Amino acid sequence: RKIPAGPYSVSVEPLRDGATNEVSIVTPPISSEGVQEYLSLAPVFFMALAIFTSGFAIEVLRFFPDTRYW
Amino acid sequence: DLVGKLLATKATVISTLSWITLFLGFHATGLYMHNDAMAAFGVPQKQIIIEPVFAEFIQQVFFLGTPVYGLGSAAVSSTPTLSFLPIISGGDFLVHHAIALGLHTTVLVLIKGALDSQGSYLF
Amino acid sequence: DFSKAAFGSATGLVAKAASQTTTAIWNLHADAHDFSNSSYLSKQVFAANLAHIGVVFIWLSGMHFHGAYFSNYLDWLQDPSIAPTAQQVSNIANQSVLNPIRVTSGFFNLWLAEGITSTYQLKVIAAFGLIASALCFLGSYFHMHSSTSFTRVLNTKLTSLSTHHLVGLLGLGSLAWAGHLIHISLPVNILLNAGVAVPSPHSLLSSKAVATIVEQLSFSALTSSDGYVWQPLVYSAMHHFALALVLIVGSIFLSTASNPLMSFTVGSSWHLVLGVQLFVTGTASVLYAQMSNAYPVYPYLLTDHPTVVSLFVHHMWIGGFFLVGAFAHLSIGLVRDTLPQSFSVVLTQRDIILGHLTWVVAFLGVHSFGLYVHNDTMQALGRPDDMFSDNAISLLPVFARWSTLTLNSTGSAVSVLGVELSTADFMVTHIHAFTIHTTVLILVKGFLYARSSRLVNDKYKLDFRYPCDGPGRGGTCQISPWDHVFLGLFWMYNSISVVIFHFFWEYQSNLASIKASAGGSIRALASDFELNSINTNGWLRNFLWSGAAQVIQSYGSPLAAYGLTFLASHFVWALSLMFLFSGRGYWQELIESVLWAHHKLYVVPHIQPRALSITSGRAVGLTHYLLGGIGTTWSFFLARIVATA
Amino acid sequence: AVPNTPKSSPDTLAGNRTEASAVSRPYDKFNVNYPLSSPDQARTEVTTKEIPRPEDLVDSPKFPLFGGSANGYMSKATRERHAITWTAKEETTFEMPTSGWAMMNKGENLCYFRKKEQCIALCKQLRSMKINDVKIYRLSKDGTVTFLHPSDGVFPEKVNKGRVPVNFRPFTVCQNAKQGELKFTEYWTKPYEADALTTLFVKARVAAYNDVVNLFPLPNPKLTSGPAEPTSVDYDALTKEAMEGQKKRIEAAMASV
Amino acid sequence: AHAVKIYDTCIGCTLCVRACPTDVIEMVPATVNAAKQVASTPRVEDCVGCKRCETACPTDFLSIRVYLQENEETQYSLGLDLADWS
Amino acid sequence: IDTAPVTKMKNLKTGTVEVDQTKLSVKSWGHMEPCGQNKKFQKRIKDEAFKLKKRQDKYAKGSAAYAGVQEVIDQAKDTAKAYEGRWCGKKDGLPRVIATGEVTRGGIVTPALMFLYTTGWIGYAGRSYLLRTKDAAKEIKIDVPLALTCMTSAFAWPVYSWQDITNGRFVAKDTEIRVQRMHMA
Ligand code: CLA
Ligand code: CLA
Ligand code: CLA
Ligand code: CLA
Ligand code: CLA
Ligand SMILES: CC1=C(C/C=C(\C)CCC[C@H](C)CCC[C@H](C)CCCC(C)C)C(=O)c2ccccc2C1=O
Ligand code: SF4
Ligand code: SF4
Repeated sequence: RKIPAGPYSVSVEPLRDGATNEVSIVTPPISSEGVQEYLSLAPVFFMALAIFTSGFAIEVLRFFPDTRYW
Repeated sequence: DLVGKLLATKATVISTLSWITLFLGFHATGLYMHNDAMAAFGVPQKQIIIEPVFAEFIQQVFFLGTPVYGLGSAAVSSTPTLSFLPIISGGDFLVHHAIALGLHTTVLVLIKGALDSQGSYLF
Repeated sequence: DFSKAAFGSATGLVAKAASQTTTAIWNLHADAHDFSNSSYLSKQVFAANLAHIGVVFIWLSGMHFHGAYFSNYLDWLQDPSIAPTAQQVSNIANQSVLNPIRVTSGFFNLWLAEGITSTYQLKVIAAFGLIASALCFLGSYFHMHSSTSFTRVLNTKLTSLSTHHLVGLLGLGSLAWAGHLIHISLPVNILLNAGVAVPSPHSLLSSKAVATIVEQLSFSALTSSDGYVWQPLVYSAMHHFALALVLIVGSIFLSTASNPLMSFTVGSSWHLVLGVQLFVTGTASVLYAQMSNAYPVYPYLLTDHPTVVSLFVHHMWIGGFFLVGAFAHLSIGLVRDTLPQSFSVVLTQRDIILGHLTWVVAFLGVHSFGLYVHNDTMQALGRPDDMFSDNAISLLPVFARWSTLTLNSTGSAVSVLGVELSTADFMVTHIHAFTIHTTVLILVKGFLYARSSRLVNDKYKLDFRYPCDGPGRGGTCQISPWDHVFLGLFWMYNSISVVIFHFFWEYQSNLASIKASAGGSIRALASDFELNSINTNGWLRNFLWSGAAQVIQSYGSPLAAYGLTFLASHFVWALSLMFLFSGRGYWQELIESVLWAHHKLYVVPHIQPRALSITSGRAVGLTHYLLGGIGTTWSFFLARIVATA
Repeated sequence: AVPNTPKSSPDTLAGNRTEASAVSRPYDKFNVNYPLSSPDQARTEVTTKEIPRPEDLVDSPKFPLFGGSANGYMSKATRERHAITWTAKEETTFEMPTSGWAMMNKGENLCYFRKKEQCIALCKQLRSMKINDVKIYRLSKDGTVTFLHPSDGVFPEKVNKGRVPVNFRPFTVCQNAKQGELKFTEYWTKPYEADALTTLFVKARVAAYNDVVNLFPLPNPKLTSGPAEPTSVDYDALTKEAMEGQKKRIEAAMASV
Repeated sequence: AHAVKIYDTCIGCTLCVRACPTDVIEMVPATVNAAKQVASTPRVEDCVGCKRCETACPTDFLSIRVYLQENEETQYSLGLDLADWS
Repeated sequence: IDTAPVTKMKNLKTGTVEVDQTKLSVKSWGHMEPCGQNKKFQKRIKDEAFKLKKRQDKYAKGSAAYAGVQEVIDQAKDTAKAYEGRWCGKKDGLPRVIATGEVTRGGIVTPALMFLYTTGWIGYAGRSYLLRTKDAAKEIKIDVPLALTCMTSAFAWPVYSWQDITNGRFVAKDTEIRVQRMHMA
């Protein structure tokens, strides 16, 4: 990598000979284990927990408006 | 001595005062915000009005000479004496909880500073 | 691989025991976009810009979607006088009172200026905005992960970048907008104002429509084309055509062979370009805020007073924020450059420039606020003839009341814009000048005393954002350029708050005055602003306390949301006071006691609880202060201008 | 020039800066060996001939390529100056501690500053650029030159012989005596200045106070002019039994350790 | 003059010496730590009080302690640049 | 010219303080009555219904906005019917919360128990996760299976917590934790 390219690059080395019929997939090389690990992050996990709790409260308020059963 | 015992368990004092202040502030602020939302949304009935039944009980049983609330006692004094004691209602509960929050937070800061004058792990 | 590196910052945070603290989390957030100097810095910057463009496209698509589905845009087209609402509110909790929310963003007037008459067009624009956002995200990905380094765009390819922006982006966009106006925005507004139905916009591009129905090229068309809602669009089209022509011609008639960034590193070059760009964008926002009510350009815009007020205030706030950020990034670029010898004249006149600005700020402050306090004192003492007013010592702004010049075939803007100014305008304008000067003083001081100062002589070794140098030399808190931006943000808040207060009171005063009736033609003073905006008490009574009735009596009405946001803004502003007045050490000791309480119950969190760092505490306090003040003004202005207009 | 700088000499504008600092700030004094730590530490002496006061140097060859700035010291308003004398290997650019940029000479270089902090910052910058022999001097009002920074010739980062420890306290930071323990002494408000012997003595004294089972009553003084009160307690027997108790307690305590 | 003290816990890092912007701390030989060197402060009169030396001390708590003395401020301790008291 | 309403005290010189046992109940208090027959509460309900109907009248019959306001009106009617069993003063009409401890309509004991159980569940789940994940890595990186295991296993917090408290596995000995002794106690 003599050409200065950023880390985690899906770019082929720009120092190539005559036109190459090569396969260079421009899509992130993500991993299922990596994706699951990322969605288990404290920010992600706790924001998902907060969203779930908020939505559960929303549905309880919708189907049981006010505190009618106090 | 007394002060040495207070200093040795200063962590307990500060932590419990912090819990008291957190509870009082959370609940007073939350009830006030709930009442704000209910009054704003045109539904003043759905406010959380916790009747100050303990202070009303004290007032009726010990101070008042006529049945004003009727809880604890309902006797009327034959020869009452006069004063300017206010008659409490629902809002006074929240206001007294705000007062308790303020007093406890002030005591928390003062006690925490005085007891950490002997040193914290940052100093 | 890439997914593994997505949480790479968190993995590095947990890898070392030194980064297993909450302070590490706050640093991870604070250093999020602080792209460190590296071979891929320019790639990172450009990709971040493209991602932000995609985010803005998402926002535009959402706004058009709300206009299409959750707005009374068609009813507003049939009757512009109705309240523009574009945000339905579902019946959850008890919020049903505010179900139609009067949107004051001016999207209805904008869309009418764009020739949009059907909600299907808004749906199409929302879909294409989502498509454009997807394309921008794809491009940002590509540039970050597979593209050129972009390191030559600010130093080597700056001529190409500037020329492309001058000709292609700016000129061709203005020309294309002029074409859009002339072809579908003028004819649609003609057929709407005349009430003769509007065909499909593409049918206007037929060469058989009004384009060739009549070849007359002046104000004469079918029946009587006397619509004055339509003429601003004609002027806008002419302006865009002329601007495109002059941009294209001057771009090839300009040198552009002078890049002042040869002597700056790539990171410092990026920061300086960002600073100058922020300055330009902020002054453009302020100029647009002034011109929105200075000149009518959108159909039925001046009639919708809440929209005018919201546009003015929002763009003033954005301009102030960007003007502060301009100096912020100038300071960042100066302090983070290895050899920033370019600013040698100003770093060697450090004390001269700073002290002259200090005298200017002192003079302006004492004079302006002394005029105000003198009026307060004289009115309190019952001496109205000793005040500074029209019926007293008159501070008439003479320099305002003259624009006469040789005509040479001109008109309209050859005067004071048909408005007379008085003592109150003079005093409030000097208050504005003083507050602007003080904000500039703080920002310029932060820039100049960024690498070294008489107090601390190695401030360049301390980088841009540091809490202090220590309690020595009497105390050196808040010496950093970051802290100077931190104080300049407060002073920008003060300046813009006074500016928007002046605008809002003048606007309400003019609305009341034009509500004379028709017969009432001696407005005397009246002009509640002109008669009362001469005292601090006058403001406190006739503007704040007087207009607060709308926002505090909004409970049970659709403006109850404004009332609640008023309260929440006060709450956040006092919480800011909490963060700003206090210090890190106390909270650290309190957290020590709380953490002992945790350890006593075998809880023991390993991400050690640390209170916010000094700079983090200042930043949180400033964020809450700006949020609370701006939200209070937002709720107050919107409730006052919607209830009363 | 009279508008550029005041017409009067720096000494005239100073007035009685001395004989008032000795009165306004009697605490502000240097120890007998200011740049050094021990009296028998060579104490190299330099004079105005070696490092002259800046007002006596105009266009000196040893000055760096500096264009002047508003951030320098206050001529005619301050009389104290700090000078740096460093020798270069090549002519390169450096940041002045008062902002701005100067270019070093090929050989000897000489700069003047007001505060020693500026000189130390410049020394740090130069040593970061691989420069030795950075000598920092101080110029007084009367022209006496004091040699500083590598005072004993060796930079303080490197340990050198003949350097007596100064302000070294032979215990941990929190082993200092408490202010209440040092009350009514000269070290009441400054317990960090107390001796190790004094700190240990007061820390033992507070423990001694908290043992009232064996603490001595310390009989009342005889202040009244009348005859001694007969009382009902013999102080001699109490003193003897307290001597016995002290002896036995010390024996037991030393047996414990 | 802000008094600066050195304690037994010093381990001869020399970081406090390198962090001082006024050359207050100084490395003396000693026989208390493995480094056989201990910081000393023979030029406290130059101490501004910035506590950079305390920021660079790696021990559990500060083997070098800067005690600010606001009642004994000096032009060297106050960092005066435009006023001379000598 | 008059002062604040003067209240009348009990000149209780009898030497005894009598607390009426029959007055220790909400139904026996003369300042709060059930909302069903509270005239002020009924007036509040009528005003709310009238305002809702006025808001509804703005939108034409059969529109979506009309249906939304109609659902709001139905919700208000059902809420009023439910609140008729509450206790609301005698001059305010706003339903009150009785925090004495009596299990009544609008009381506090059942909500207190529900909240305390839920938040003891939350705290015990967090504490169990921290005890079974003694690692900052697993704190920043949530072990989702183990986290949810602890969350769903904390349902038995009230009894497990007390068993740990009485068996010494809940609290920590003061000599084994970081306690503040910088004063050299
Ligand atoms: C409006 C301004 C404001 C507010 C809200 C606070 C709040 C607080 N201060 Mg404080 N402070 C302020 C201004 C303010 N301060 C100023 C100006 C100063 C002077 C510098 C100080 C100086 C100061 C000191 C010195 C100390 C405090 C302490 C405290 C805490 C006391 C505990 C408490 O009441 O918790 C209640 C918390 C709140 C009311 C914050 C709002 C929380 C939410 C928004 C309200 C509740 C909503 C709802 C119930 C939550 C929903 C849950 C779920 C549905 C999601 C609390 C966080 C003490 C402390 O930290 O002890 C613990 C303490 O030692 N403060
Ligand atoms: C937080 C950022 C922010 C947000 C949320 C908004 C939000 C809004 N802006 Mg806005 N604005 C901002 C920052 C922001 N602005 C800044 C920084 C500027 C200064 C450049 C402007 C300038 C601006 C203008 C000029 C206009 C808006 C308008 C609007 C509204 C309609 C949005 C829309 O789709 O119109 C899209 C915007 C347009 C169609 C106008 C484009 C005008 C061009 C881009 C001006 C280019 C100036 C540039 C310096 C030219 C160089 C000159 C040089 C060659 C000499 C909306 C309320 C419009 C409005 O009020 O409508 C009701 C409107 O006319 N804004
Ligand atoms: C074109 C606009 C622009 C851009 C691209 C940047 C870019 C940058 N700025 Mg910058 N800045 C700008 C405008 C801009 N700024 C303006 C206008 C100001 C003045 C207000 C500043 C003031 C500023 C300071 C003081 C600092 C930066 C820094 C930085 C760098 C790191 C930013 C970071 O990590 O933030 C990460 C992102 C965040 C922290 C966002 C958090 C949210 C913010 C704090 C509050 C938002 C509240 C929100 C609006 C309200 C919520 C809704 C409400 C209803 C609840 C980066 C180069 C920092 C640096 O070190 O630069 C090298 C730094 O110290 N900037
Ligand atoms: C700073 C703003 C300001 C200004 C401009 C004024 C102005 C005035 N006040 Mg006033 N006042 C102020 C603030 C201010 N006030 C405040 C804050 C208070 C509250 C304490 C008051 C309380 C107050 C009272 C109680 C009274 C006034 C009165 C007056 C009037 C007479 C004052 C007088 O004798 O002048 C004295 C002026 C001078 C001595 C000259 C100073 C200015 C010179 C010209 C500067 C020249 C600089 C020069 C150009 C430098 C270059 C030189 C070089 C070229 C060689 C005058 C209109 C009196 C009144 O009723 O009159 C209407 C009166 O009774 N004031
Ligand atoms: C495992 C989580 C956990 C547990 C068991 C406790 C337990 C306790 N905390 Mg506490 N706390 C926590 C998290 C936790 N805290 C967090 C995340 C914060 C930062 C906001 C605090 C901040 C805090 C303060 C400031 C104080 C306490 C206090 C207390 C004690 C009294 C109870 C109380 O006031 O709670 C009230 C709790 C809060 C105000 C903050 C709760 C924030 C969330 C809801 C807790 C997080 C739960 C966790 C993420 C669950 C994840 C499970 C999953 C991983 C499986 C008690 C020992 C008080 C004390 O010392 O009294 C003796 C006190 O003053 N805590
Ligand atoms: C309070 C305070 C802290 C303590 C602040 C801490 C420890 C930050 C942690 C606060 C948590 C993250 C609050 C989380 C958000 C709140 C629960 C409120 C938002 C959500 C509600 C609206 C529901 C400092 O560290 C500090 C530092 C320097 C100057 C001033 C201060 C300061 O004032
Ligand atoms: S108060 Fe805080 S910011 Fe100021 S010098 Fe001390 S530590 Fe630094
Ligand atoms: S940094 Fe601390 S431990 Fe290291 S030499 Fe200096 S005083 Fe001693």
